[PDB]
Amino acid sequence: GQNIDQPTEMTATEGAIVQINCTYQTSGFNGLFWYQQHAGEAPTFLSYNVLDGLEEKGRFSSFLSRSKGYSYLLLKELQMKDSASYLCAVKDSNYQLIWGAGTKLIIKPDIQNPDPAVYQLRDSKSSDKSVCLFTDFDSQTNVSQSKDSDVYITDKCVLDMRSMDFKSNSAVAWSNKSDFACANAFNNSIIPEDTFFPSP
Amino acid sequence: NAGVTQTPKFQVLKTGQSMTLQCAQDMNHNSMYWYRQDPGMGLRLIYYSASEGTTDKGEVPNGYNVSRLNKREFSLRLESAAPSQTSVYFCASSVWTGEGSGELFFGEGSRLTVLEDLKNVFPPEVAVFEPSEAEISHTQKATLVCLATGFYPDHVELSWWVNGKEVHSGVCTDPQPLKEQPALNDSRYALSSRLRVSATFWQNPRNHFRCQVQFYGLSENDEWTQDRAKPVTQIVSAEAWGRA
Amino acid sequence: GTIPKPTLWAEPDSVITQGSPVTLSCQGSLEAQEYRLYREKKSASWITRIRPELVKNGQFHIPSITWEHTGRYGCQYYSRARWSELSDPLVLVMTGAYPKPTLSAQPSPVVTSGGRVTLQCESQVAFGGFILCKEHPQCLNSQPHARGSSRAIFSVGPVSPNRRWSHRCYGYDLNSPYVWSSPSDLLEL
Amino acid sequence: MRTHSLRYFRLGVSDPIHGVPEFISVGYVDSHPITTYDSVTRQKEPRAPWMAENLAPDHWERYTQLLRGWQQMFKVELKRLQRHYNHSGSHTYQRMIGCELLEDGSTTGFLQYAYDGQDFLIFNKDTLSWLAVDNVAHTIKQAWEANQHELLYQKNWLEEECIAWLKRFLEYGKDTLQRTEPPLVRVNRKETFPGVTALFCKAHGFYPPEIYMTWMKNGEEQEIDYGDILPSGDGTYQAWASIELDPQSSNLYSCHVEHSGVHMVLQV
Amino acid sequence: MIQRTPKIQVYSRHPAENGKSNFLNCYVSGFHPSDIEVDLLKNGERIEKVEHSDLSFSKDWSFYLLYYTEFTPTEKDEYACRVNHVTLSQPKIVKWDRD
Ligand SMILES: [Cl-]
Repeated sequence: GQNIDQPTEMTATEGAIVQINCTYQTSGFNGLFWYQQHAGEAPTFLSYNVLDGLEEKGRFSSFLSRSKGYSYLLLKELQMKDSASYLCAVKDSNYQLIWGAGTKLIIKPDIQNPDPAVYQLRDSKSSDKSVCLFTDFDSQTNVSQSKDSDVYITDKCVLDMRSMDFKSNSAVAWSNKSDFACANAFNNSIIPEDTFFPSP
Repeated sequence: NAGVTQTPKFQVLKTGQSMTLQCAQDMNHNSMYWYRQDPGMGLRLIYYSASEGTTDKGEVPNGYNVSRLNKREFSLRLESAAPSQTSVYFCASSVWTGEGSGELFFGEGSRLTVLEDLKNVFPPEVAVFEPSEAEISHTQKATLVCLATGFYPDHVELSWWVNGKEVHSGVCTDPQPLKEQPALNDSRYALSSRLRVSATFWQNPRNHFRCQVQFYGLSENDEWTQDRAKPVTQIVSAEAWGRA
Repeated sequence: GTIPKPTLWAEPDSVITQGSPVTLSCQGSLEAQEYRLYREKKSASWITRIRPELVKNGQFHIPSITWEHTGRYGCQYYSRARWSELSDPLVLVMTGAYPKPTLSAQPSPVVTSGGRVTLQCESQVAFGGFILCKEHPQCLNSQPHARGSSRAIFSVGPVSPNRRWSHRCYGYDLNSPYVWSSPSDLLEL
Repeated sequence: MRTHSLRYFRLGVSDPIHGVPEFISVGYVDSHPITTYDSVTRQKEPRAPWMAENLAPDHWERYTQLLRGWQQMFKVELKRLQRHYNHSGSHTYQRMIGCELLEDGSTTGFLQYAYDGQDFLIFNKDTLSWLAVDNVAHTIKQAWEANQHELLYQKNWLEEECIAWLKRFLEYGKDTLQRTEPPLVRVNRKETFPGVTALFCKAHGFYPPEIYMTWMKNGEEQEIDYGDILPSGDGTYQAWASIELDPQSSNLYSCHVEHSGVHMVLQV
Repeated sequence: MIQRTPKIQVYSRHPAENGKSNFLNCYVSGFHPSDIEVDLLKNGERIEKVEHSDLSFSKDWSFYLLYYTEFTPTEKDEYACRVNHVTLSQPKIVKWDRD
């Protein structure tokens, strides 16, 4: 029946340009919508196209081709806040709204001064586990889950110390086992060569 | 204008229970909608009210009912909950349903989790981990890490607090938690967050750091009849002082 | 001038209010034996309904005038083995069919001695034409508009202060040109 | 294929006399009603058999819901207009949208509003503007033109969506809409007035109702008295055209009838 | 505002032959506003078996209707159409001219 196709997920680096395509096959056409939906929040309206052409409001652009049943949302000068899911919706001949599954846009930070290292944080005696911190690596490093079922590793996260103008990627690994050490924690992931490690 | 406000923000129900979702907008809109959002698929319309005195079924109306109380209020009702109705319910309002270029205005969203037995509900356990001396000596920065573990369902809000006030700079929290036992369908979750400050700021024994998570569980009215404490909506915290 | 041409007159008048009576009189010679009455462009069904004794002396009476009776009328009489030539046409008009329009002077109701003035006849009903009569009377029609019009303007000639200038206006449909509305209120200058 | 048209009307009457609906909306393909809806039934239903057979119950349920809101919309706009005009009592609000598929493949589109039987707002899909009749209309014009995306949506609907519906409805009832029944033309004469003979060219039993019949002396076109194209009630139409004969004139007259691209001449 | 007086045309579907069944049409068109009252008359009396079309619209915002009923024309019977509208001071009657 009625169909709308978005890419499931797209990744780009901040300051660059991303283009999210949306193709639709619907019974009639009364306009195409773009919605931004941040993680765990409400979709908000972005743009609307019903005639062929390119509409641009700020850093965001929306193009429509009714002949090809094709649209894209263009984001220029990417910022970390632009990281969200983007919803494509089309109104059919009966003014019904057909929704795409959405495109999860992921913005990688432009790590300017990388310093890859793995640290071990001190427990506050409330828990039995101890955590390892992998941080200060550039966006080209990926973090993969461990092959150990009782070892927990989160995906990479990017924090911003706004006053210092400083962003840094980071990932946390923790486990309750006694053999768990930060030297053997992130072995499943491809770690850069100059990855600093603690002395003791 | 206040936009579109819907209640409740979070809710957990037993399979047999009933519950009503409320929605109201002060923008003098004539259209009202009830969507449900599920992973891997677009928004599905449950019911809609094209005008003040009419409603109609949407795409997936089974198990739901609505009542356009007036032009200002739209309510979604479930008389017998179901595990399939575990979803995120969004309320939207448009100026008019007929006009084509009109956009939607969404509410904050309501997270519903329907369980066969409420015995799977657990509040999180929070623990703070102080920065490593290697990082402080290498980077002249200190990264505190907070771990909220062992909670169910996925109804948590992690916030960072420094000297009484909430902080957002230098904070990163996982967008989604991890299943502690990924094989099981009733696996409990574990969330992580980190707060980074300068070396001088952490080494000041005057600065207080508190990690706070807001768990949404049962209500005080809910029957429990279990040995452990009732997993109600609560705040579990853990703190740490500066260390020189 | 061959046979004596007959006369065709309407009593009390050829402009009758809707529902009021009127009598059409065809007058030939004293030798006149029988008469004929015709209406222009469409045969009238009421001439057949008139009794033959009343046709003698050429009298065609209408108790209550309606839309069917309006139009141009001509008659002829039979005398000495010949039918006469047609009389001069008689125009029978019915009024009071639509609500009365409004008559007014666009510049001012007072007109200087020796000057002209314009009059506006206005109506809620879109009329195909408008008529303006001075109060025996002679009326001038306005430019017909098939789309209809709510207004019409007339340039009144230089008024004389010795006599008085009194005017009424009617509105009519283009498909019923001999059926007029109720007369507008008599406006003086 | 000849010229076809799709039309949707809306009639709003404030303070209606008991029995008259406050809102009425009827759709048309050419001269045939296809849909209907009023404030009394509160349901949109087909007005032609070939419309009910081809349109699922989904179509009628969806548009019953849509027009209930449009009925509400029409009420507040008319109430707003009477407020601006400081008008009391009963007044009418009208709207007509539609398109035409010309014979040469060209298309047209229109969207107009009316208040108390007068042109109020006319849409121009080329210049993306509303033509306002007076100051209160101009107030509505500025508000509607502030919503630029709405004008675009209406332009797209007029040029693309409307024509899509028109071709679709033509196929549903092509046996009725695309058929041709040629006229039965007969010329007769009668003496209306003494010394006046009139020629009558009468045509009947033809469909579509579009027909033009003129009289022509020799090769030239006097004044010709025309009759309206009236519906006969059985699906066909009738019309006529007459002239006044000059008896002393030795000229020859001929009735010309054109219908569905077929010219016809009846000499006398 | 603007008001348009109704155009009333009375005619038969087919050419009238006495004794042969036919239909009597009264086509009221081009009037505004929409409230109107139409009746078919047989020798002055109202015919109740009359059925009409629905109210129809025009590009010029006027309205039109078609009132019709089945009848058998005779030389003795007189048929007419009676229409009342806000633009009419009295109801208007249009007799059926058979020829
Ligand atoms: Cl605190």
